[PDB]
Amino acid sequence: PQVKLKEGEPVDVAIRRFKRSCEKAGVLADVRKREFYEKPTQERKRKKAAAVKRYQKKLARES
Amino acid sequence: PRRRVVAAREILPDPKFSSQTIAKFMNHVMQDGKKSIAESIVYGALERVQEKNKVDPVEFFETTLEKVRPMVEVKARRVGGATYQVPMEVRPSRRTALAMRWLVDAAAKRSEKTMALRLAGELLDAAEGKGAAIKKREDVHRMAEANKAFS
Amino acid sequence: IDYKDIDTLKQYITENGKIVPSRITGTKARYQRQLALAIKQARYLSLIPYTD
Amino acid sequence: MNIEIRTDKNIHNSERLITYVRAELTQEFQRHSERITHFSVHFSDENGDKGGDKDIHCMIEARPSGLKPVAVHHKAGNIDASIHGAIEKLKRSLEHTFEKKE
Amino acid sequence: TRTVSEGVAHIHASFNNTIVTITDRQGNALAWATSGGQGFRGSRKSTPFAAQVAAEVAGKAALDYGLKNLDVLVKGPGPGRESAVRALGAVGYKINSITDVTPIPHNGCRPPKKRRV
RNA sequence: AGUAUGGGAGAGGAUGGUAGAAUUCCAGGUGUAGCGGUGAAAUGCGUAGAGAUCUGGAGGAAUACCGAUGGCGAAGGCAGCCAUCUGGCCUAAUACUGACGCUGAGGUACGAAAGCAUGGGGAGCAAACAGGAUUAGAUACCCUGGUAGUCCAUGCCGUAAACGAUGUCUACUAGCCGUUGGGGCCUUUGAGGCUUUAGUGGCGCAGCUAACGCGAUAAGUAGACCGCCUGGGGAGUACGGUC
Ligand SMILES: [Mg+2]
Ligand SMILES: [Mg+2]
Ligand SMILES: [Mg+2]
Ligand SMILES: [Mg+2]
Ligand SMILES: [Mg+2]
Ligand SMILES: [Mg+2]
Ligand SMILES: [Mg+2]
Ligand SMILES: [Mg+2]
Ligand SMILES: [Mg+2]
Ligand SMILES: [Mg+2]
Ligand SMILES: [Mg+2]
Repeated sequence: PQVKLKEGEPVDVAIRRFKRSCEKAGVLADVRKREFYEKPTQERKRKKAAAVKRYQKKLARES
Repeated sequence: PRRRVVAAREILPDPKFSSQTIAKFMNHVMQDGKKSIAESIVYGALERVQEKNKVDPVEFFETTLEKVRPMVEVKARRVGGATYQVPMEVRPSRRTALAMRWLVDAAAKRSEKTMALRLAGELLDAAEGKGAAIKKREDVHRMAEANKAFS
Repeated sequence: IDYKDIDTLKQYITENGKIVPSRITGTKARYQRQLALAIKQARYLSLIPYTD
Repeated sequence: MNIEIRTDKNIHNSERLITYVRAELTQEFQRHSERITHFSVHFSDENGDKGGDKDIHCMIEARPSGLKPVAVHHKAGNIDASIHGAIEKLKRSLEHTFEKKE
Repeated sequence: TRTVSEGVAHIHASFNNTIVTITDRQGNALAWATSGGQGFRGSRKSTPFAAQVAAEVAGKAALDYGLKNLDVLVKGPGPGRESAVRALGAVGYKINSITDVTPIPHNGCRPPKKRRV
């Protein structure tokens, strides 16, 4: 983050820029994961499902 | 309904004062289609209130109505098995309708001999700032203020 | 790749200090592995920050 | 809850039957109490003046305070059997509905 | 009594509650407020409205020293992250910058178990 | 089928050391009312200074991003970084042995997690257990605490939906598109396009199948050997015997 406000920078626009920077960084998403313990079986299942979805999206793209 | 947008009907202005607001008030007072008795009641009340202080009856009525109109209300929202009373703004038509209904009900529950007398008493009380309609306005503000937190 | 080529290593690091994925960098897997190893070694030697 | 039980010409009804039905039905459904305001049971014999394995039809319909009225039917060879089957089915139905509505 | 030219805002936002702490540099505290403290008990405790109300009260309380510049440090998830900072500016403060301080474990301790609600 | 010599990739295995993030506990600076939790609550924590915030110590456990239809291993299974010891695999040419092979009743070795014996450690999590809620009832789901255990050393235990539910080895039989590790060729604008091989994926002709579906990673066409089935229960049970 470490976003520095400009001399004429509105506070609302600065907040918007901070939100965009945080969204790109993705630090907020990582926090939600630590709320629960994900077991290895569930983790592997979700990763394989995501891989299948990505490959399907790719195929649809060049198709 | 699930479809369509029903248009509003037109209420003709009253004979004496040519006021659509006063005609709507007479319609609120009216029972069993006895609009002639409704007009008699309303006009007797207006004469009685005019007697106390010399002002335009129409102006007095609209001023008291503005005094009694609501600001904010909640509409119950059922999510997660809870009431979730959510404050919201209300359209001018609803504002006027609730104001008129409160005035008429408070007059009905007052304790004078005739409906005209007790309606005039309610108008005077609302003008002063202490009445049953004023109390319902206060209560709705109080509750929508307690629940301001939600959107 | 070397842990001493700090400029090249920093070309593939975000502001937070995290290693940028091969998907968006466009690097080969072989290059990415060595890049990560060099980044870790430089982090240990403090040539580049771990975080922030 | 008020109980209104009726039969047909074949079945034959008596105030003794009324008292017994009221007592048993209240005893079984005593838990709900205020949740429910009205019961109406009905008894028939279908092919009146003949016989069969079931040959008798019991019904019970109950009004729960709030939700809409709910009905249950049963067929059995005897009045007692019909009543017991209908009671069991009502109990199951009310339990399911109350669990659903929570 | 003590006069400080510059300040630091700490906004600890959680699903349940939001806390705003105005401090000076080196960590010594000046003022603090909480959504539950400014009324708003229950599910409404997490509403962003309570967040900005708490920010308003805390900033007004801390304005006594007259500091005109501060930097915002925002921690945790939950509503109020933006409402509190907007209220900070609304109070009359000038925010130097806004930054995030969320603690991210590098696969350390084991999180709790699922809620099979 | 195997041996010698050059290179290459890799969370393959054992031992030791070390880095940062975060959690908990303990002291101190500022400071004065809530914190925490839930569908809503309550239990609980805090005016004997809680929560938030800054600084300084103790110890434990696991290694964010990289990270992937990625990689390695007979299987079970392997994730920071460095050093030591160590097995297998891929790839090229030359030179050697001359069928030295496949399978394998018994037997023997390895074998997730839980559990057991002895001695250590204990941050977080959490069987049992206690309280608070919900409920007609709650011996549960939810909340607040919490012991064994989870961790280390040396042994035992022989079990899993230990699963592509698909034994190992060998030869042959349309094509199209990915990705990983090597080999070769041609353009070049310092990157590309075609080929062979060993893995890992998505489609699909013929063929097979009750169907679904499989389809050069066969469930196709053939051969060698082993294990196993004979209606659902009683029943992986009783008796005897081994551990
Ligand atoms: Mg008939
Ligand atoms: Mg008939
Ligand atoms: Mg063999
Ligand atoms: Mg054997
Ligand atoms: Mg528990
Ligand atoms: Mg060891
Ligand atoms: Mg053993
Ligand atoms: Mg078995
Ligand atoms: Mg397995
Ligand atoms: Mg099997
Ligand atoms: Mg046995």
